Amino acid sequence: DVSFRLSGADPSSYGMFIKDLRNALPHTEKVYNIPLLLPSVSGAGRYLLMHLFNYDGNTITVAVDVTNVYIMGYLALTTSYFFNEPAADLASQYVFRSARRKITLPYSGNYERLQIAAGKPREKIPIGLPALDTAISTLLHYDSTAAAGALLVLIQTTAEAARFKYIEQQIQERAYRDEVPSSATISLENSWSGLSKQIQLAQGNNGVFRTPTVLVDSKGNRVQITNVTSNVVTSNIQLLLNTKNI
Ligand SMILES: *[C@@H]1O[C@H](CO)[C@@H](O)[C@H](O)[C@H]1NC(C)=O
Repeated sequence: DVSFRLSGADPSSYGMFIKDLRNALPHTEKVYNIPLLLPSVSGAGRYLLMHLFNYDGNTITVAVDVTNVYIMGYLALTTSYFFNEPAADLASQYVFRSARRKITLPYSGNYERLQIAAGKPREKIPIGLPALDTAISTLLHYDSTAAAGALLVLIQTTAEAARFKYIEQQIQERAYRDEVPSSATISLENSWSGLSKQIQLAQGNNGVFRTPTVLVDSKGNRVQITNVTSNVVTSNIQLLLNTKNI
């Protein structure tokens, strides 16, 4: 398990949490020095438990699929909640079985569906450590519309930060003040599967992507990533989705 406490949190303690979260994900192989997530994991070992504490010390436990860093569901006191999708229903066979009741959320966990349920795009939702504190608080008591926005914050401040050093840094900058994600942040989230696949295909292709990946840079400029010498590959991405899952 990994834990993060918002009470007394700062950039250093958040970085320790993102480090812990990366390190809790199993891998047998690095590609271009980036850990390659596993094709699959059988049984309960598929799911990592993240214990998150709001400023007041109230807690939820979030279930994360270690093959893809997808959030499946969470437990808040005696109630479990799971996205409405086959992978989360499967997770519900393994985690939080001691909950007194299980609520299936009225949406799947993908960004498209969550944004529809929240009523706004990611572009308009501030993120940061204060927003994460709020998100944990929101998830403590069921409200499916509020929860969608809380989950958009939670996924970006945990999973997306684990995947990209740039996103981790973006949250550290927002330790005491929320701000909507940069366009670069959104671009990276949307491109993780594609980047992961191209970095793997580059092995066997002399470091060259079979298909270029388009990203937005820090200046708001659209750029083509065509090979493993790019800063995105050498100094940003921290985990690779296995091509067996793409
Ligand atoms: C590889 O990527 C870098 C950008 O980091 C670029 O300057 C270079 O032209 C690219 N080379 C090939 C062969 O794609």
